[PDB]
Amino acid sequence: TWSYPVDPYWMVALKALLVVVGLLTAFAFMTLIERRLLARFQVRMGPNRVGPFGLLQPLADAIKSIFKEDIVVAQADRFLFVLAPLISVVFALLAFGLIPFGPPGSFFGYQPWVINLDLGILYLFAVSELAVYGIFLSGWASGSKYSLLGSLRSSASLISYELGLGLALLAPVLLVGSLNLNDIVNWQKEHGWLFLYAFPAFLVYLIASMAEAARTPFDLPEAEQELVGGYHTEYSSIKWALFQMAEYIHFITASALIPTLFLGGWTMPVLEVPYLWMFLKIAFFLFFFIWIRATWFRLRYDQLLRFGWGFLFPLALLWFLVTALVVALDLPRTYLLYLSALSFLVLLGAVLY
Amino acid sequence: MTLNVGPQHPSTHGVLRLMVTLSGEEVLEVVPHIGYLHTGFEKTMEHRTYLQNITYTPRMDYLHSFAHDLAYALAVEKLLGAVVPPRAETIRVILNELSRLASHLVFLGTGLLDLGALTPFFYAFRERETILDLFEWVTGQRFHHNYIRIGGVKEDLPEEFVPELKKLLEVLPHRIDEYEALFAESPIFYERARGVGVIPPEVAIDLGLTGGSLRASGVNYDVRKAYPYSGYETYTFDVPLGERGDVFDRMLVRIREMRESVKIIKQALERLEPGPVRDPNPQITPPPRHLLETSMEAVIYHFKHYTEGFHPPKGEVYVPTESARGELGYYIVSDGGSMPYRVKVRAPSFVNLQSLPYACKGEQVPDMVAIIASLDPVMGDVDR
Amino acid sequence: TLKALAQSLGITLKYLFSKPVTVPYPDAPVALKPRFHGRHVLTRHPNGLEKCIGCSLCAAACPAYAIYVEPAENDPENPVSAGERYAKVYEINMLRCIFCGLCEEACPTGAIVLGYDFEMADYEYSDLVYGKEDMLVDVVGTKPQRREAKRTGKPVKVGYVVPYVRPELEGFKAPTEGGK
Amino acid sequence: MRLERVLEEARAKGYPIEDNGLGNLWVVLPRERFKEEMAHYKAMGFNFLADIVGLDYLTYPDPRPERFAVVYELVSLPGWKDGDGSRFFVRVYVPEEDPRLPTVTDLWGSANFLEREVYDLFGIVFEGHPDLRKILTPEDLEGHPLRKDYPLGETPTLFREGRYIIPAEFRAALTGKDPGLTFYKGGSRKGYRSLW
Amino acid sequence: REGILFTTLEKLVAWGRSNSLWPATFGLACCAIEMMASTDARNDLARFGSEVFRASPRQADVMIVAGRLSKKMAPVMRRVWEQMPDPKWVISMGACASSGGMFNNYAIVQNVDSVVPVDVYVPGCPPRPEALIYAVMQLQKKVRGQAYNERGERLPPVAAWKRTRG
Amino acid sequence: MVRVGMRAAPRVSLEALKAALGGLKLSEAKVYLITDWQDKRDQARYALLLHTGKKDLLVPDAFGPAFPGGEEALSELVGLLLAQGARRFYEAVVSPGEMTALLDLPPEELLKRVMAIANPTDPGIYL
Ligand SMILES: CC(C)(C)c1ccc(CSc2cnn(C(C)(C)C)c(=O)c2Cl)cc1
Ligand code: SF4
Ligand code: SF4
Ligand code: SF4
Repeated sequence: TWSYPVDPYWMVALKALLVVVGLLTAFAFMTLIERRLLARFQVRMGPNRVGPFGLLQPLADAIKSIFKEDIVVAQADRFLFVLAPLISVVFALLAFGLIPFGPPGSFFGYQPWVINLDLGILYLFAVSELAVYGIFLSGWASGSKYSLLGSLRSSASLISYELGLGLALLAPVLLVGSLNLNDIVNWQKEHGWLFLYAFPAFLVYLIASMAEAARTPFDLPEAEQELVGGYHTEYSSIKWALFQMAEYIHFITASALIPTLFLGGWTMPVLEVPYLWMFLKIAFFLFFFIWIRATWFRLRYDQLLRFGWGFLFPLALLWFLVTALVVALDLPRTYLLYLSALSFLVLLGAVLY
Repeated sequence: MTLNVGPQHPSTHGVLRLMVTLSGEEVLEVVPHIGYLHTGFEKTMEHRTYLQNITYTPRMDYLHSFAHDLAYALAVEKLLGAVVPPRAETIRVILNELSRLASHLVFLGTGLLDLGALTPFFYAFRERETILDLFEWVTGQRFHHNYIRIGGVKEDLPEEFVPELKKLLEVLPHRIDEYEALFAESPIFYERARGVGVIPPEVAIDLGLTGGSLRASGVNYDVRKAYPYSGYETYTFDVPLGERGDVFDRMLVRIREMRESVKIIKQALERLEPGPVRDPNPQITPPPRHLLETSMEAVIYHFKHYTEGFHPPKGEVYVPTESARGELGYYIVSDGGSMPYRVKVRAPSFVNLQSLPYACKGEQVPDMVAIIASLDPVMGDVDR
Repeated sequence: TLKALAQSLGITLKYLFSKPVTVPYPDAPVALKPRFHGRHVLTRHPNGLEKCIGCSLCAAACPAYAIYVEPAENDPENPVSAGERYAKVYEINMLRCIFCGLCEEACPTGAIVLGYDFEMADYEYSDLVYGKEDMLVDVVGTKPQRREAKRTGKPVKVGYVVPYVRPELEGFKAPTEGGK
Repeated sequence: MRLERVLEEARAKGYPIEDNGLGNLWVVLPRERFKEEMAHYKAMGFNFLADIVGLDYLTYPDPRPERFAVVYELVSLPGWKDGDGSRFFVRVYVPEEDPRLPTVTDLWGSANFLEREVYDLFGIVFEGHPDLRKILTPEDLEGHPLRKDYPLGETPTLFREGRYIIPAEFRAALTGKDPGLTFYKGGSRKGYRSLW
Repeated sequence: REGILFTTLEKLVAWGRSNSLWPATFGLACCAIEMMASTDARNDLARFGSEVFRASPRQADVMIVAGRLSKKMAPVMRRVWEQMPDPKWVISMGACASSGGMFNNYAIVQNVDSVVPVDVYVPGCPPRPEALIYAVMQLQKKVRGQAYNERGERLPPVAAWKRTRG
Repeated sequence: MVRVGMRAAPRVSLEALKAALGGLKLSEAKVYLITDWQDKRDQARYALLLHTGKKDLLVPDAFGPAFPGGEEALSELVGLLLAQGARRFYEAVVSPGEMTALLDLPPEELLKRVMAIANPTDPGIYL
């Protein structure tokens, strides 16, 4: 944090609290929007009901969620059963503050972000491991091996693609040379839209984030119509809500980070407005991902693991090695533009056979 | 892992219990457990007049029920030699192919949803509503329609039925071709279905897997060609087949069956000429409703038929038909009374289900779901 | 065959921008066909005499056995049926009724004929045995509907619309094609 | 075609051939010759076993040899290697107090479930079965439903004020042995068949 | 704590439970397809709050008995009903569940109120999907405490509160 | 099969049932509470047929709130059956004209009929 200021600690607590409650209301209204967008996808229309726009159905759902007989299952672990949702939610909420929503002071005085750590992507990676932690831990705590195998699927698949995330994220560091997202964003301001340089890595990051609970491995897994998933099947009132909430926060965190790093996390060449462009790109990634949600099938966690290991990780490490060649020899930056354009043309033109 | 995929869970359509003998993520062998819906149609049917049992016939295989209706009608007719007018028979085959379309729509919606994505459940099922509207037009009922009769059909078609049906016959080919364009060049569904579900035709025959997945194993064995009953002798017909029994070839055959069924609908409706609707033999058909105020004999036959019914000769009978799930038939034993002595149903899904431990043997745990959905089971048929 | 993923995306979007297809019941009335199998009605002649002559054919031909008919003799001074016999008690258990149409097909006077209402859900078993004066053509609505019109002060609103009512339903009050 | 050869084989073996004018054929085999005959039947090429239907002839107006009668359905698929299309039935009577019958599990695995149903619905035990486990009826159910001496178990329909119906005493339709509400049944209601 | 002990709070939570009815899929028979058609793209039970469908019994309050309740499924359903959270409601869908239907025999429970506390009954064969919406609206105003029978009685919000389960 | 108690005497039938029951293990026994009029339990009368598997026990229509204090006896009865390990409770619905003659049929006919017609019941409705 060479060039970025520091708000007072009480302002840090205030901003963190506002971010948490914003994530709450946001994931609720985004559940509404996902329902209605799925509806538009499948002819059937959404809840023209309790709202008008349905925007009061989430409150009814939450009010039912409390008073919903939070039950302590017998034959189950007294402590971990209740404790795991706290992990899954807490270590999901965080890792969102780093994302820059504007230049300093564009928060009506103090700071668009919460924290601007020197080593950011490692923070995101570390707390990303803990979501899988909470998931499979809850899967175990139920004492139902039915859900246990689903929890194991969760951990196995998400961990494979979680490894792939590192080989994806290596490359842009060579260009930026710093591990703080804000320096990367200012770089994206100067040279412009980092993904133009590293589209393949972007893909292997994007696709990796598709495995991280967005959809299509979709062996996340959920109980529905298959070997039941973890983190559910025994929780009643709020803990189940806590798990769904944390998974959706992980979803929006990825859908915000992807524009942040590779594409233009805000930083717009046009109108350079602090918040609106970032929110719009987040919503765009949401529209595409929901398109995928209600448009693509599963990958069964077997073909998914084989695909992650044989395809994503070698490709990502190869791209890192190429970028390292260019950076270590440091003569051009244009060569990467040329090679990335060619790579994108390869991954695209190979389809229309 | 002797894992109990219990009844109805997880969302295992066709309430069923499965004891998956399994170590890991493969499938060693699944021990099925059925009987969770046995209501006793073969028993309760022994206590309803021949006219009434048409109310018991559709509700067993509740997806393609008109095969039940027509098979039972033909068995009883052959037992007492009633003559179905050509217009009645044509309407019967039209409704048969139409319920076939609805059945296959529901089957593929349920399958696609079973593992993978949810969306295409709607569009196909959407058409079902339109089709149901069509049925609601003629039978006044969505399904479980009580329309057919021993002599023929209950009553005539309204003028409003044909236009709605033509509208649907215009939209359906494009719709089905859209689904097929989505499906045939499958990105993952290829790597999901083509390999899975080993169906050696020898074993499918030994277990009698007639439900349209045998022709996926390359056996051209269909009653519509093997045993023509309802005029299929008079229809320009493609009988789809699959090269290797798997999920992919099964599904493609069923889709081409849907298109050919639409073609059969066009063919039958085009040849439609005015006429009568059922065998007027009073022992077989109740008196026309208009002369109830003219003749004593009218009142006698109406009263007796609607209280007692009629008494067919002593004898046993059977007629087979092709359901959306394979060979069907009724073994009907009549004792010369107003109620049948016994009614046994050859339940195609009941014998077809024996191929589950073999089929899902060695397949993956998730694929045990598709390999059930590929079979299209209806447990109202199985438990029965 | 990677193109199919893109094609799937495309068709899903095409249907996304295709907004319409649905009907929001109860806000929009369901279009029912004129032949629908609904709540039984007991019909009256133009003369005002009731059509049921209490012949127990609907009860005998009932494959679910939901029809009970206690008969009685017409009172010539104030007759109720057209013959010498009428139905003193006509109760039908909607929970037993499987909606065949055999009662209509056997009724020689056209008295008992299926109607159209389907909004008949109620809370208690013993309340779901609809009575004669709960199905006569004179009435407008189902039992919970009438009870809500009493406990609400709001008139009965039928949640269905049909192109027309059959001749066999002479008198049956329904929304007809929009003439009103 | 193989049906005609079954005919020329069995008729010399003294097996009666039951036929109605509808096109359905029954071949009655006794208990012993049944097993080896049908082993030969598969050896004759009878791939497909459609039905195994159990029958309780107790309440049939004319008497029959035995109470239970089990009927198998043998077919040859027209579209396979050598497809004739011959389909026919084999009936075998089974004693009331000796519900024995060897299974065709060794020939077809299809009779795995089917025979079990007859052991569920009838007191017939099929010898040589892999597992005779009750298929349809609840595990704690005692007896075999489809045999006439087993009650259907009807429950009255209910109405407002004490008014009820017991269907088995309500049904106006007559079975074969019920003479009817007049002194008797003759004519059409002792059997009626139109002549095409 | 049971959604009670303040005149406004009980109204509020009853409102929430009414429109937030989260169905627990229990498809039994041919009623099931006319149940699902109440969610197809002509007529969706996806507006009132029942879009999502948790097959788990640990997460859904409304149990739609859609089809004939065969006896071998009765005890299983029993535990499935007890495997629901206590704020749960039970609708009996179809004739075969509400009544014995036409299947008056040894095989079927002639009224599902025997094993599970029924909230709402719905005749029909099959009940038109819009009749299923009408039944859930009936249940809606019941759990709000706005429902009266033919005898004038107000019905409790949650049936299955009054049974000494065990 | 034994017959203990008498019609419309809940307390006498109950105490005789306590005495004759003893320490019988009901792990696989079956309890049929036969009644009339499926719906109206508010005035219902109940008879009991207990099939232990090795011997059976009959109590006529002497339980239920239709008799004064019959519900309290029925409560103690279901609590007793639940204590001894019963899990399977059944209710059979017969016509009032049936209930009285049924107790005069031979054991085989009565027992076969009842086990055939039984409806699985939640015992909670009688507590
Ligand atoms: C999510 C929805 C509501 C669509 C859903 C609800 C319930 C189920 C499981 S009940 C069920 C479903 N389909 N079938 C057929 C006839 C298609 C085989 C059955 O026999 C049974 Cl019993 C599945 C999906
Ligand atoms: S429609 Fe209803 S009342 Fe009429 S015969 Fe059928 S079950 Fe009986
Ligand atoms: S059939 Fe018609 S006239 Fe006869 S009793 Fe029934 S309603 Fe009355
Ligand atoms: S009421 Fe009709 S549709 Fe529903 S389960 Fe019974 S037979 Fe099927």
